[PDB]
Amino acid sequence: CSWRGLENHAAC
Amino acid sequence: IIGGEFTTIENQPWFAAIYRRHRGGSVTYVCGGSLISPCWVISATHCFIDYPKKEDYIVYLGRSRLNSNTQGEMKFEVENLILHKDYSADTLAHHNDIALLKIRSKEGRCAQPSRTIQTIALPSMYNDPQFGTSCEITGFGKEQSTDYLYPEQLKMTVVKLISHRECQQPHYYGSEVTTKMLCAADPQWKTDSCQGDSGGPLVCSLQGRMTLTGIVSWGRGCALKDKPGVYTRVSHFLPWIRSHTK
Repeated sequence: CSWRGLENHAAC
Repeated sequence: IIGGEFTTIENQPWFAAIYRRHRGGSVTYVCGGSLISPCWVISATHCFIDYPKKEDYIVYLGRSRLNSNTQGEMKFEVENLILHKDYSADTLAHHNDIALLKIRSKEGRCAQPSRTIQTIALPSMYNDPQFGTSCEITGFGKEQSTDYLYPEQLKMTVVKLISHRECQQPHYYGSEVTTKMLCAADPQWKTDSCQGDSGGPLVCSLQGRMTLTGIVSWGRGCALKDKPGVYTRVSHFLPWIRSHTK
């Protein structure tokens, strides 16, 4: 989640 | 964008700033995208995969600033949020990390090309610049991995395309990087896309033409030694883009 790939992810 | 430089949308006028409206009405920045046609913003599926409801999305073109209006910016709803059906994302890599947002303003209009709103050419298929090619990436993503905030101001940097060989090295990404991805990094790893830059353009000049070579997709960390930015290799998705933008 601080990474590209988790933008706008439910978790994160 | 770690390092690199602030820029304005004039310097990446295909850059689409994609936000999501939350229930409660808060609008958060999601990802960058690239206007590849007046109606089409291409971005990364992972940007939307968790919230695939197009209606939640706001796409701005002509936006140089993250949380303030940029004069001449265009706000779009997402008429179609097309995620790549072969998107996958475990562990790290995001495969087929490509999304199309058909954008439509509340006036039912697509992007009107302006000084700040321009399309970016798609690469010709499987036509990518050689490794070591300097390409630009643009986004409102974090300026530092440890940053909590996104920069208010659009940033760009230049990263060099890394060969798949280099990038699949285990100490890079091993087999997480596919031929449908492009790795790019700074040689000093000092600059990179970062969180929030996802979906944004990796633009290379395939000589003569500013070309959406990559879509910021994934990476371990940002501007981390041996951890390039990984970009959806747009030139490997032209059929997909074609088949979805027709």
